[PDB]
Amino acid sequence: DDIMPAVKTVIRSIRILKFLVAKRKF
Amino acid sequence: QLTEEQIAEFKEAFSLFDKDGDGTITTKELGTVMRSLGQNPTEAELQDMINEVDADGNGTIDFPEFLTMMARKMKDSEEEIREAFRVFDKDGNGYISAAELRHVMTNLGEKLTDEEVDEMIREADIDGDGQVNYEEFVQMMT
Ligand SMILES: [Ca+2]
Ligand SMILES: [Ca+2]
Ligand SMILES: [Ca+2]
Ligand SMILES: [Ca+2]
Repeated sequence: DDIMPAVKTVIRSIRILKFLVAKRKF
Repeated sequence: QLTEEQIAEFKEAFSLFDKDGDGTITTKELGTVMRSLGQNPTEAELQDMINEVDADGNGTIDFPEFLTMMARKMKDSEEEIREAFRVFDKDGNGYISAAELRHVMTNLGEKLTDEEVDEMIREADIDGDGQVNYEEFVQMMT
């Protein structure tokens, strides 16, 4: 029941991780 | 300034990754989630992702490290819900099926039964067509 809203923030955490790498690569 | 609700929000997200409950997110658990979410991360960029936030160089993300990077960027959440729907609706048909919802929870390693999945849709499906549309999906998240 508390699974689905967590998926929303899980997605954001991946965008942030990928942004942190791209920030470094540039 | 970090509310008790944001922290629990971040804790629930962490526990989705940490499938084994050892308190750490590994490349395996990170890659497993990203694939369930429709992405295909290269094993090297998985390593580079852990590397950005691993402060003590053990090759894992723990909760405070996870908390640290989520707390830095709390600038505003609707497109977040929208994109999330786009992830679940694989055939782009505008409805999340039980199978479209099964194939994500199965890929996540949620270890849920096909009836457990079908009860998740049942709670969310308001108009009774057997599928979850975006507006039903919104109420489920919010
Ligand atoms: Ca682990
Ligand atoms: Ca660590
Ligand atoms: Ca469908
Ligand atoms: Ca519907």
